[PDB]
Amino acid sequence: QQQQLPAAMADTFLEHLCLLDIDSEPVAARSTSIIATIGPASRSVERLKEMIKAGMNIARLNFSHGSHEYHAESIANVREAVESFAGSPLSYRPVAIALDTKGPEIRTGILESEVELVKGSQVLVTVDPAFRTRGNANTVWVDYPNIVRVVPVGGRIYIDDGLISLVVQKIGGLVTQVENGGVLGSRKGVNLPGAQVDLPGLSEQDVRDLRFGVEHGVDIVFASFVRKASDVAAVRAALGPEGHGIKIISKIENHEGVKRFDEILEVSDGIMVARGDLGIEIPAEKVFLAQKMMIGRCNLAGKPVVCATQMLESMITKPRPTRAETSDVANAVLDGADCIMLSGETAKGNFPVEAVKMQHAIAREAEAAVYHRQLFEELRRAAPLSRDPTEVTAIGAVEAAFKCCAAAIIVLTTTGRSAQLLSRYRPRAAVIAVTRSAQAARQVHLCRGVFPLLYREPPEAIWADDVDRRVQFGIESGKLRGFLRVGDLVIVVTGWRPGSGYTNIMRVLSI
Amino acid sequence: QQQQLPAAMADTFLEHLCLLDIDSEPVAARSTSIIATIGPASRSVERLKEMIKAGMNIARLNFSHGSHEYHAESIANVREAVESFAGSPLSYRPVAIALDTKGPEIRTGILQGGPESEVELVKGSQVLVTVDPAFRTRGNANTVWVDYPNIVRVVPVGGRIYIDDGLISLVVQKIGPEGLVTQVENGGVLGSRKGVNLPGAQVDLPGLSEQDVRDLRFGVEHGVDIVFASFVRKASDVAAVRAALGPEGHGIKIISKIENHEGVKRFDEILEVSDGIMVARGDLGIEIPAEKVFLAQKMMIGRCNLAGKPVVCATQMLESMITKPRPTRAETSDVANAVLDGADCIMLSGETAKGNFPVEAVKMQHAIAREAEAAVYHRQLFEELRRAAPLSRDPTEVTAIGAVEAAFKCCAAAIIVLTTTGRSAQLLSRYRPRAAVIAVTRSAQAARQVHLCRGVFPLLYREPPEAIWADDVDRRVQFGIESGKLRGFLRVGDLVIVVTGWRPGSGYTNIMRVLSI
Amino acid sequence: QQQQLPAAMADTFLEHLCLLDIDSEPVAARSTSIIATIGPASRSVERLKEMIKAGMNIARLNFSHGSHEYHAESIANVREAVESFAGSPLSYRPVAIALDTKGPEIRTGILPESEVELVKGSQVLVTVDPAFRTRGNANTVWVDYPNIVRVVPVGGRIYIDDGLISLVVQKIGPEGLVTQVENGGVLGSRKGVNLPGAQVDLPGLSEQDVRDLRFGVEHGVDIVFASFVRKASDVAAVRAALGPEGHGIKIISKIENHEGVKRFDEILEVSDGIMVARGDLGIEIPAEKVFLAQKMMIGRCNLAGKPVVCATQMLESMITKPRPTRAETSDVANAVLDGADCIMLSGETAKGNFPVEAVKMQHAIAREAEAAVYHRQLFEELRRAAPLSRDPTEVTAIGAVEAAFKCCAAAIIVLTTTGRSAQLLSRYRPRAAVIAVTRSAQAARQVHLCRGVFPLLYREPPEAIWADDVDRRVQFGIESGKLRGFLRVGDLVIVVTGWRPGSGYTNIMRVLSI
Ligand SMILES: O=C(c1ccc(NS(=O)(=O)c2cccc3cccnc23)cc1)N1CCN(CC2CC2)CC1
Ligand SMILES: O=P(O)(O)OC[C@H]1O[C@](O)(COP(=O)(O)O)[C@@H](O)[C@@H]1O
Ligand SMILES: O=P(O)(O)OC[C@H]1O[C@](O)(COP(=O)(O)O)[C@@H](O)[C@@H]1O
Ligand SMILES: O=P(O)(O)OC[C@H]1O[C@](O)(COP(=O)(O)O)[C@@H](O)[C@@H]1O
Ligand SMILES: [Mg+2]
Ligand SMILES: [Mg+2]
Ligand SMILES: [Mg+2]
Repeated sequence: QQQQLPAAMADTFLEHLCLLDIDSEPVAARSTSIIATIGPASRSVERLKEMIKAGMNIARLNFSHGSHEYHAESIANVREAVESFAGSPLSYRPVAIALDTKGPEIRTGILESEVELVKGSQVLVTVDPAFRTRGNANTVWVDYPNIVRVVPVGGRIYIDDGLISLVVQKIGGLVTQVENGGVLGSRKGVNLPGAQVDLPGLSEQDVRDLRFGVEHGVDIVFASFVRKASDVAAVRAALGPEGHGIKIISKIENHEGVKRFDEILEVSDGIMVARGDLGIEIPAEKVFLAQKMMIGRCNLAGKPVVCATQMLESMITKPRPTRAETSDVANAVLDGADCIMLSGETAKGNFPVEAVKMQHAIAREAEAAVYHRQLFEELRRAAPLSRDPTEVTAIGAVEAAFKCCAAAIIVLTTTGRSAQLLSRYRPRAAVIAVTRSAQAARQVHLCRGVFPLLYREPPEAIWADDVDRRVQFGIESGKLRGFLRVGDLVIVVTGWRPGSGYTNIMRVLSI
Repeated sequence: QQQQLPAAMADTFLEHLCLLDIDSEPVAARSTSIIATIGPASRSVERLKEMIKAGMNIARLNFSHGSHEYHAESIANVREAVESFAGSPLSYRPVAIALDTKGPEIRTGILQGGPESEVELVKGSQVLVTVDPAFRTRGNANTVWVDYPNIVRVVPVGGRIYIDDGLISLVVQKIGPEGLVTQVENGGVLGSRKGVNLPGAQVDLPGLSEQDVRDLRFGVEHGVDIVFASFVRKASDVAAVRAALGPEGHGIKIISKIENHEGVKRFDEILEVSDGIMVARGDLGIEIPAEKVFLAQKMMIGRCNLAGKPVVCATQMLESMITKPRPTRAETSDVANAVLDGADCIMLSGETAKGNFPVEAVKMQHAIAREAEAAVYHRQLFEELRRAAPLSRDPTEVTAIGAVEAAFKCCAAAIIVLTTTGRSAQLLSRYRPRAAVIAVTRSAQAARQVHLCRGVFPLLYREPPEAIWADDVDRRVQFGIESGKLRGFLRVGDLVIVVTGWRPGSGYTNIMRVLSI
Repeated sequence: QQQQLPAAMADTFLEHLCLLDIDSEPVAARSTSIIATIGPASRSVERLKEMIKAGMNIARLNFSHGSHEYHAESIANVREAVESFAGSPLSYRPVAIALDTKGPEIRTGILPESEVELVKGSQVLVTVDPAFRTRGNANTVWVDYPNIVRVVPVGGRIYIDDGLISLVVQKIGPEGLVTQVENGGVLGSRKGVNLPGAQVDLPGLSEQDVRDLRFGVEHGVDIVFASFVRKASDVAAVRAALGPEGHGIKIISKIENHEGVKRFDEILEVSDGIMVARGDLGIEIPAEKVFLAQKMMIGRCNLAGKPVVCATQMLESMITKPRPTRAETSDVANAVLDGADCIMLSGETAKGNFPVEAVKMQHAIAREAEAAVYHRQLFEELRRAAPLSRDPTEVTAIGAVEAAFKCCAAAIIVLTTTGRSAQLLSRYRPRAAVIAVTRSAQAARQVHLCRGVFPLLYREPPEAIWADDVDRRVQFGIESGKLRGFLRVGDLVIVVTGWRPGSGYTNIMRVLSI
């Protein structure tokens, strides 16, 4: 038997693990979405076509660098590559565009010149506007005046990707001692571990970039350095009434964010575990604790969570990943991540397509290895009772799919919500979501197991005929894509009237 | 909060028990069907109307006694009482009729003194069990004749022989050509033609008696809904019952009564070929040690729960109420624990057939069952039935498990299902939803027969089909809604799950819908 | 094959039930203690010897009726029967004596054995006029509780004589409550009255109760079943009446009415244990609800690690018949499965025609039911519900129960002075018998309240070296278990002892082969 089915009906998690079989081949479609970061290695139209075919679902624009015109041509190239497949609607794969904000930052001043900060020496952190350019071996200027007031005596300041460490010995600027020394250049990043950083939820650059995103029709914003619900409120307000339909994924990057996670998740559409900056702000050996916690809570809430950063790092230069990297991707999927991410592996590396292919393969294997027995039971016990017919129908459809080992659940959705409520219970069966909304077809990639199909045909005269035509579009797209076959059982989820919010019908159909 | 919902949301079985509340009042309709035995105390049309109103769901005809004409008048009176309520279709309660077979028997002989004569079997004395036809009418204090010759090859030295409902006990001292020389372990007064039980013995009786063949044909001829097959030891016994019912009685449900050691040990084989099971604790407690009966009961109900087939707990549940208006604490406990064990139906025998408080007995079983149904620990029960039920490609069963899951998700007041044969309602009942399973059907026999499944409330729809089939489906769903509203089980604002099919005819159930009332 | 072990290794409760086997024979000794009510049918020394051999562990004296001299005679006869077996120390069975208090009551008036019939469907006047005190008849009942006329509305029910007679109030007036007989019957003089759903205010201890508790202390009873406990103050009154000399007496609070059920937690907190007194309870609350109350209280008692008693009408038909009904066997078995530490017989042993047979039947059923316990889920839930502890006795106890489960130990042998180490073992419900060796005669009797504790009274003076005396007591437990059939050569046993003499220092678990 395939799909790790021999291990699926185990009575314990230990027995489940013991029964996993490297000869049990994955048969279902890949459910964990792949976010690929755009850069020189992944900007050309032909390369992006290759990456779409490889399995890329979300194109990420890192607004930490690059002009507005650079990102506009990035969007143009991505959209050209995506729409080259629009001529075959039954095979067209929607691809989302995500804007990753530069975010609030603390930077040192200008001293290609560099100076050495020696361990055991005294170094003054100053915010005097006069020191913008006068950096020294014992003097560091920062563009964050209120730094003087948020890092106590005994507090630490991290400079240049955590390579340099300073400990405040005396306050009043902040007189520090070099704990970990090194060579410092100009305008390097500063992190304040354990501190309440008092920067606004959005920088001015962030405001301009978000207006750019709205004007260019991006689907998702990965909001950097989110520490509280008010940061998400600021992002949402800057997006304005024009960007209300855009999904906001809050990036948790520092201690405050992790500790205030509940209030952040409550006001966000989803979460990104930004392990890079997190491993600068908190001890590296603790990052996994953060990851599994956040993923766990996101799974409970039914909201997407993205595991990010250095998943396949070695593939920046070599054609095959390390054993730790394959393990990390598989374990992110097993933790419960809806999406996995590649950064330098696709933006600048020498094997972007190969890295996408690797994440696809690992994710498929790991999704097949999920212990649906206990996972479903715990999601059932923790999700609160609900009188909303969409959620009632969703849990009934997932239960039915598990009962008959359905090849898929085909759901009609306008906004994506019905597919997301199906996915929150983590069915083994693919959730094929037929929609006329192009933006929803792109945004549902954030939810594990949702396979978007964009319907283009004009509405039929009789709504019931239109519903059935969309259902058959789901069937024929699944058949052509090889995931659906004659004789299979499927679960079909629809609603009793037109418009979003009225899903209330579950059907069992044979092909 | 009501319906024992605080105990329903418990994380462990112990906490569930700790959270039960005598002030939490039950809200769902009573789901465990009540079988009442018809007799002198419960034969008049008016009495039967009272018993229907009190909650009787199945009228049981005990063919151990009574002529064909007696049982025909019993059937006519039950049907008159049932149909007196037909004038209000939204409140009409179907009532099933079950034929309980006499079954194969072993009987003693007629005593020498004559029909109205008695002889004393003295504890500690020698008694010859003989099958010589010359002693047929030669019964005395030291010799008992039986109409079952092979007794001499099924009771070895050390075996027990029970006479008159277990009142007399014998242990075989030696075996020989004259018969079994035994000594009286339990003595007593013996009459003529008394019943014999052979505990632990492999009995060779046919599985269906000749009078049984005839009585089953009376059943088919009078349209009985269910047969309680007595003394089933074999798949072959129930197969013989099935053959005797013939092609004309193919729609009649066969409930096999397990009454001795063989049946309990052979249980799976009987269950495989039967529509359901009766735990016949009366004869069982003579055939096996009384202190073991509960084991058999919990085993059998369990397996029936596993198989999705009805199981009936039977006999002496409210025994003291044959003479008293209130039951003993053990009796109420027994009814409640029969519900908790997982029984679909409970039974009354002497309590309704001959007792002085038949209607009150029905009312007490109703009250207790309602409390106990509220006390079910649905979390673990549903999870275990899910884990034990095999995967299925039958759309009716897939729809059933999805509908029950949904009903649990929204605390649905009911699951409304359209069914022709009852099968869709039974597949819902097998997963034991807290929500009532309201089954709308045009089949009067199916409306009667679905009472065997816990939680199925049958409604007989009578209006001819609408011109458009979908309009007819919607009209039957609305009929279910209005019946539930009038009967107090549904109110405005409730959620219900609606289970339908994609085309007319039995076997095409595949649709579940979430609707607000 | 046996002790229902095939069902013991089940993965679900449903599968556990499916795996039960009537051919799987119980092998362990009977762990649920049996309380027998003493009466005319069970007062002679010879009869009591029969009942001890049948399995009686606790003798209950019902002080609702009978003089002090009568109960003294009961005590003397029970003790004579018990000590007649002391000549074989390896087989001697301790037996506890429990005093069941009369409790506060509401009673009808005096009509000696004159009787009147209250006919169903007739009119009956319930009066509290002191002029009608002695004028009871077929249409008039006087009651010694004046406020009855103010707490029973129209439609309210009044039960008379252990619930045998039922009246429903039709009209209320200055003369009293005009009622209709709902359930009729024969009424004697001064019969008990119950007011279901009424808020009745009665003293927590009567004067007769104080004297009866003094009698109990003076005669060395081990347990008091305190009747009609509704709040912690009632058990405090019982404890105070027992006085400084009766500090060692165990208080089992009888829950018999609505208030007791609602205030259960506070009562259990101050009590040694609980009796689900289903007789009065089933009159005080609706009959169809008693099982809820029962399963709740037993559950909480199991949660608390305190003994709980299931009582009344368990084998009622055996008052007149030599065999019980199927419901009665079911009731005993399900009381054991619910988690009761003790089961009880009342009229079945006090006045019925088959007292020894009732004891034997409860013994057989209890053995069968104990084998059918689903220890996997039961142990896991008790472990997760029991608090973490730094007390070495409780730590050792849970370790020893885990060990016994791991090797299917035939017994856990424990040395105990007060019974506490045995009780902490019992709280985790081992399949293995907890064999408790003690020098305390009173503790040997009292530990019968704890399921699975088999008390052995050690009589030999201490050995010179304390470790030798410990080893000798352990070997005494072993040899008693061998002679009584609970232990065989090749069995494994868990042995629980302490590092120094005196109660409270249990801290050692050892694995031994027989
Ligand atoms: O009180 C009960 C009891 C009995 C039946 C009952 N029924 S139930 O519907 O709630 C139910 C739930 C969980 C699994 C089940 C499996 C098959 C049937 N019914 C089940 C719920 C509770 N006990 C069962 C036997 N113990 C004994 C053993 C643990 C020590 C405890 C008592
Ligand atoms: O998941 P959403 O956004 O609530 O969309 C579900 C909706 O889709 C439908 O199935 C189809 O609606 P449309 O015809 O408007 O596309 C509705 O019946 C249902 O309410
Ligand atoms: O429970 P059963 O006997 O399979 O009946 C279920 C059937 O009832 C229906 O809902 C109604 O069918 P009818 O119109 O033929 O009565 C069918 O769609 C479905 O197949
Ligand atoms: O259960 P209890 O009352 O604490 O008794 C346990 C005690 O029994 C013993 O095993 C034996 O003590 P003694 O020698 O004083 O009887 C002690 O080591 C232990 O503290
Ligand atoms: Mg950052
Ligand atoms: Mg029979
Ligand atoms: Mg009492």
